[PDB]
Amino acid sequence: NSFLQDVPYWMLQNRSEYITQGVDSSHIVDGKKTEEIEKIATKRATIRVAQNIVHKLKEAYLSKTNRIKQKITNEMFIQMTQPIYDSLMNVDRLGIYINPNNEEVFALVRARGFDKDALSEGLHKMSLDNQAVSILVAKVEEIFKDSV
Amino acid sequence: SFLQDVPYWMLQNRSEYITQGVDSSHIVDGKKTEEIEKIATKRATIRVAQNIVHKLKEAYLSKTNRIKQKITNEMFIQMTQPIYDSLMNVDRLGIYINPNNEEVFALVRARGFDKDALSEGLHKMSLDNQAVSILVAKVEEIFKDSV
Repeated sequence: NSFLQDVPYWMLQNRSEYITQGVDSSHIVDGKKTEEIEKIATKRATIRVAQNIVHKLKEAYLSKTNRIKQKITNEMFIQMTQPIYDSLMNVDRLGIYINPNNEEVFALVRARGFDKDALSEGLHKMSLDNQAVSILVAKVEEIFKDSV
Repeated sequence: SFLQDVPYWMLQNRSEYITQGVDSSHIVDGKKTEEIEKIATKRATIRVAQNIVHKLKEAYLSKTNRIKQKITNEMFIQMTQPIYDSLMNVDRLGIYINPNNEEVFALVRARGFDKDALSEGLHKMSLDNQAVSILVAKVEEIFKDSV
């Protein structure tokens, strides 16, 4: 009953709770080279960090210390994923890992920052009031500074 | 931050047993966990097929190979279908969801296969008689050596 070998520690962890760090995979599409399945896995991972940020935001919203009075529907929160992803910058691929069982590529990624203008603008197009946007931007702002 | 309840099998290369396979499926909208589990299970079952093809391709490319007919890679790949088709009594030994990305993994093992099924399927594929006989023989071995 031999166990897998050469398995990075980050794979044994729940990185998605660093919020700015996301892990995701991609099955090896046949017609593609490993290098490309890594591209796909990396995008997914960075999208994941976006979702991580949204999940953190949705948490604070549903928190009892939430100051946002506008109603933000579950669907809206999913919408936020896009503007947030759009604003991410300086995203490093910290690692890759391929599981032998099914040849699936995993990628560890970290977004080092985001454009405040970009996020703000994006959130505004989404139909949140000024107060909400200010608070939301203020929060992903803290999520990032508090991530170092 | 270490993942808590990770099954032991998730830490092993289960496709080492050939008749066992592990594969996954990403979570998906409109889809409940229950059916992403169904999807992962089928992919895992296909792995078993793939594991079996991979094992045959090994013996075919080994020194002790007796199949004189040449079998291309595209052929070996298509050998997957008939093998999968013939699988029977496939049990789902486990399910594991990775918190990092809500991806469902599934562990399965095919307890058997139908000689007739595989044979017929292999013949349709364009292998000579001796080729089929040997391959079906080898797949027999694979399953007995997994008990």
